[PDB]
Amino acid sequence: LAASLACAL
Repeated sequence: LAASLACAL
C-alpha cells in the first residue's frame, strides 16, 4: 500500500 501511494504520485 505505501509504495502504491508513492508510485501514483
